[PDB]
Amino acid sequence: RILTTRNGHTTSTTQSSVGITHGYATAEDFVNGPNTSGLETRVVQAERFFKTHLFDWVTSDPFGRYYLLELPTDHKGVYGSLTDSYAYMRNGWDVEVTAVGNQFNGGCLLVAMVPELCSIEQRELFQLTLFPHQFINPRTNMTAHIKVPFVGVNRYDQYKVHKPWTLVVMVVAPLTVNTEGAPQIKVYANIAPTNVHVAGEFPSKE
Amino acid sequence: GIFPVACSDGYGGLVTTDPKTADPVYGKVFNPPRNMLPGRFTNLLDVAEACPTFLHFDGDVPYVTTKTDSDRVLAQFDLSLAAKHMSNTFLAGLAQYYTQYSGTVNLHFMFTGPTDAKARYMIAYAPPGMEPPKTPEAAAHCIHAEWDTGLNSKFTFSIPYLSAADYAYTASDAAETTNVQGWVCLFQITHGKAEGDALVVLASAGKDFELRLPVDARQ
Amino acid sequence: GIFPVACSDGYGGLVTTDPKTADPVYGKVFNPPRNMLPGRFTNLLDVAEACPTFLHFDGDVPYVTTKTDSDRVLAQFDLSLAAKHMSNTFLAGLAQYYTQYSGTVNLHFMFTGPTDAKARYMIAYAPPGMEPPKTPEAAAHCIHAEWDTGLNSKFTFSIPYLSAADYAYTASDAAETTNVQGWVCLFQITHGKAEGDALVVLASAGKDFELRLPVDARQ
Amino acid sequence: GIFPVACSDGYGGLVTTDPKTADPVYGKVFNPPRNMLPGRFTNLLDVAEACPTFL
Amino acid sequence: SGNTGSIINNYYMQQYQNSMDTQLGNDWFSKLASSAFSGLFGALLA
Amino acid sequence: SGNTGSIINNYYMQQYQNSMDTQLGNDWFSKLASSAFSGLFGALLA
Amino acid sequence: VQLQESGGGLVQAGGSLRLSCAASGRTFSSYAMGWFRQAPGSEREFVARISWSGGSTYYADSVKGRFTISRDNAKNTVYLQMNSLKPEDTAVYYCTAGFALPPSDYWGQGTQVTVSS
Amino acid sequence: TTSTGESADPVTATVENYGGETQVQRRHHTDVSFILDRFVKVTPKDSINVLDLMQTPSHTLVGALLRTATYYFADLEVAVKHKGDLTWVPNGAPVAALDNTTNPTAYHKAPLTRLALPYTAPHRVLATVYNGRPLPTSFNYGAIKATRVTELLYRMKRAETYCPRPLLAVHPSAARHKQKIVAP
Amino acid sequence: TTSTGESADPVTATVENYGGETQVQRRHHTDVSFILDRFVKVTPKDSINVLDLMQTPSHTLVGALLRTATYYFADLEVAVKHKGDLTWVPNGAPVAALDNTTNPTAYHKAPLTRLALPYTAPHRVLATVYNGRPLPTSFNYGAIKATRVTELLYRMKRAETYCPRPLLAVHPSAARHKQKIVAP
Repeated sequence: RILTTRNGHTTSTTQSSVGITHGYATAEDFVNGPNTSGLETRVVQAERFFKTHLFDWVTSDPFGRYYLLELPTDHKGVYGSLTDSYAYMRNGWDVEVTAVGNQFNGGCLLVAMVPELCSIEQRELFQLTLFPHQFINPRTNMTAHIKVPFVGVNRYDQYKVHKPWTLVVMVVAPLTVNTEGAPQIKVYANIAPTNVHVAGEFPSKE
Repeated sequence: GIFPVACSDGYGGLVTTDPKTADPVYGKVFNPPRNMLPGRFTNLLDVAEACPTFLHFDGDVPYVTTKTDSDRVLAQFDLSLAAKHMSNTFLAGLAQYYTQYSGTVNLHFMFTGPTDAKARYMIAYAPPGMEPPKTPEAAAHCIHAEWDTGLNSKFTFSIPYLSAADYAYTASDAAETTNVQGWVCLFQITHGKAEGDALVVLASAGKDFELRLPVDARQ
Repeated sequence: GIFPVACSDGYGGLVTTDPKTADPVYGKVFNPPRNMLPGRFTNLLDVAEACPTFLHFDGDVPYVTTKTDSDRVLAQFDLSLAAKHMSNTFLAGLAQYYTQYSGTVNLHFMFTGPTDAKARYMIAYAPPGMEPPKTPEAAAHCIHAEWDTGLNSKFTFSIPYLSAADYAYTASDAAETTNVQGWVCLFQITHGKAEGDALVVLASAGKDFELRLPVDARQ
Repeated sequence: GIFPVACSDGYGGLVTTDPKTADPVYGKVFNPPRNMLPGRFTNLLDVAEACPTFL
Repeated sequence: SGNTGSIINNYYMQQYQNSMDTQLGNDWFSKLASSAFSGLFGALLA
Repeated sequence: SGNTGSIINNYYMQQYQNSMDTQLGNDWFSKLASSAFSGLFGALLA
Repeated sequence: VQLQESGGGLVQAGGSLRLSCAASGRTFSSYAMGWFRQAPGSEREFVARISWSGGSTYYADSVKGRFTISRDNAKNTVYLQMNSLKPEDTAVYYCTAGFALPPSDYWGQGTQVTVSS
Repeated sequence: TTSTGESADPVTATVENYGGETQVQRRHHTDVSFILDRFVKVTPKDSINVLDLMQTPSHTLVGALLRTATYYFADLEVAVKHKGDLTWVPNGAPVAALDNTTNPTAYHKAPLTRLALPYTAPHRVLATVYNGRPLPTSFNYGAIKATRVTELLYRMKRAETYCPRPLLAVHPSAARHKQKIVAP
Repeated sequence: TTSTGESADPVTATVENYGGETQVQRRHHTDVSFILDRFVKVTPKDSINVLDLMQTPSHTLVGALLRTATYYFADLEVAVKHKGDLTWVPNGAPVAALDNTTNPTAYHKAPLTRLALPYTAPHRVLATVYNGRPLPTSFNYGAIKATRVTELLYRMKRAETYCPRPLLAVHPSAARHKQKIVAP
């Protein structure tokens, strides 16, 4: 089960993979709206991966351990500069999460892209599967991969005051080493924007 | 003259759910075009079929761990949408707003253990009228399925809708001592080296699951 | 019998804006023929597109005079129809009776100076989210235009409608510290011998300017 | 204007046997299929003709 | 033409509900606004 | 579409009774639930 | 971004006061600065203005020539020097920041000034 | 887009200049006949009230938008809350006529009474501003009388406007006009 | 029926596996537009009430089913019992507007007053949860004012929902949730 994902000039390869999960739609909605007067433009060079650490998943974590990551995040590449040079943006997210133990570890993780995530209740986590997701079961896959479009009450959003998507990673079953597995598993994420569009150049600082 | 008419008694009183429209006050507004936004759902069951959710077990965890002892009953609970186990699911989320349901309720099982551990499980349906089975050998006479761990980590089992009346109440009446819809029982046949390994379970509507008669129960 | 009917509750109360007609009392009158009188307008926006009006500046004059100093900012103001500068225009006259608008707002510039004086100007749009530019070099990165004096005395610049939501409020909410629609900035690049010479400015609706949801705000 | 009408006296009072229907409150329910159950009678005389009884 | 929501014909004749117009023998401003010049007056570059 | 019991046309124009939609340029979840796999993944016996 | 007035007090006619306003939270040298005054029972009226460069000013007619506005971008503050005070000038004096020809938004709490006669 | 400003010919530049694209407009809400058709309150007088559109306050939505046209035409709908019998009289009829039930008279029926009235003036089209402060007595739809009138409303029908005039907004003291907007 | 659970692809097994037969379904009662169209009570405030769908209690049938979708659209019908004259105002209009009879105003007619209101918000579709506890002031249908309002109801029309969210039931202490069911 080999899968190669290419965004821009960057790639990723996974020999143990369950496939891709397309959230809420297969393709972006209409980009050119009445609200921008057609002054929007697509930024090609901004679409590419970037890597970030999430947490360390250890046996002590019980069920319910969760990690919020809000998107977009602080980004020092081209995608970060755009947020400072343009007052209106939109984009979809192609998200990939990687937790590598060996196949003798046990427990399971649930990763999900949750739009508009504010203070989810503890009981509400049992229904968390409603959002796009994949399970990371060290018995099988080391990788979870999710693609979701841009959602919001506006056609273009201002990422300073609003973060539409929140990556959340929850522990459905606690880790077990069973003496043959990795003592702990570190969780990383490899994320790329998609279909970025911008409008409304700011002035500069000078 | 003019067209005569009869104003009838007992008609015209306002009804909160009535099927008729208000008189428009303020006209000629246009909406901002919303066409083809992502992630639309027109029916609250479709989101229940396409997005399974976790159950609830002792210790408040959505999974049950393998056990080594003479006791092979892994988990056992009523079949109802008012059960404590179902309480956190989305499926049992809609139920509280409807009185009656019919159709199949699917359960999803995913084995989380390491690649060197193997187990074999049994799910079974105990219809009402008799105490549910306490041993897999006793349950083997019911409707049941059996699966084990391997390359595929997930198993899906459809719990039939089997009842005298074509529909069944969602809520559980206080005067009901024993569940009317019977029980479902989950057993552990055996396990290779699986001690301390977790099995997460999920639940979602089936193909034929149908839910009717909306009601506001508070809750 | 006679055709029965049900008088419904919550219907029939008078509505000031309701869409229905009174019962005629007094009939058969003829109007004096008014056909093809001059100067008719059926829509209050068309008169806003075809008749630009003056803005308002310090000293209460509808023009801004060239300045010689290190300060090249000629005039700077919020983009809103509640602004003080726009307040005297006809365009901002209709706004107060509508909640929301969208589309382009055109600005007209006419250089009044003598034939021996020449200047060169820059208009620019500063979108919201960052402080507006204080220098033409800083503004040169925004959307902008640049023109100078000559045979033609007038320049016309279309300020785009650029926003997240398809419509924008006319009024300015008291809890809004910084303008939501951003600013427009007018600069003086340089001037030949133009000291003390006036530039009058005008404003009128664009092609796509649209205004909706009437409301009576007092005012 | 709007279509005028005359509310007539002596009409509209409720009648226990009246031939008209209530305004539906709560819609879109489906019955469990009952078709061809045994022993149906649509008229209370037919059961009087086909089932004599004692004096 | 104005704000009216009736999809059925008015119960009263057009002659009563309204005053009848007569003839003799957005009109101006829309015909004015439609003639607005959207072009560029000078040569375009790039 | 919703809960409405009138077999006769609404007295007021569609333009008043409701807000008029516009266009530009169960949908997702029913198209998702219709793709559910009902089959058996392995060989069947008996 | 918050402003704080100061330098208010009491005085008698012909006196003088120097009001002080400190700015916080963002660049002060990018903002125009101005003063408003609300005399009790009248609505609040405009006073004076200073551009970020300190170059350009504007004065209300009644205060024209009596008052002098000045800012210090180094000290992150702006000053209104009140001179030849007159019992009419009694009012609360609000310090205002802003972009527009009138400074408008970002108001301080204002200080009390009462000239007596 | 440069041109000669002194021409007064309308010149509308568009976003396509710097590379935008003009969008679609729906102007229904600014239509004259649409926006002016609705009720507006007028402070009545105890008994006799001459029907006049200039009595509407100038700051109201119907009052202001009316006064922006020199020459206006429309029918009239009134909504009155009164005691006794509301009697209406056509334009130019003597005041002594309001006491005759033969003239159109609406017997009291709670809560209020709505009428539809034709354009009764002799002039082909009325005017908001007249050059001759006062406006000629011939501008009116007639008068109404009742024992007492508690409320009075005007609703214009088939409105038509000519020769627009200034329309003013509120002049802010600060850089913007800040109002408290409805919020949850 | 075995498969890979990590796929998240929906897998629905059926009774035909062990020899059953799937029956026929009629889902009308769970239809979004059908189930959300009805009145739900909201505790009013004496004079000014901003029309907002989030004021409905979360446990009510209309309140709960609403909150399970991030992005919702619908018209609105209100049923109000009030004293005086009920005045309505469109979205984003100043609070000072509610005092003008020119704005839509329903004169008191017993027992109550029912209106139908369009979707007036600028945003293409509203939201139940917003990431920015508070929700932006621009989410509302406007406000209504009266001398006093005794009751207030909301009825959604043409409801449309997007991106579902958790829906929770009551968590029993015992093995079941036992309630007293209507019985003769």
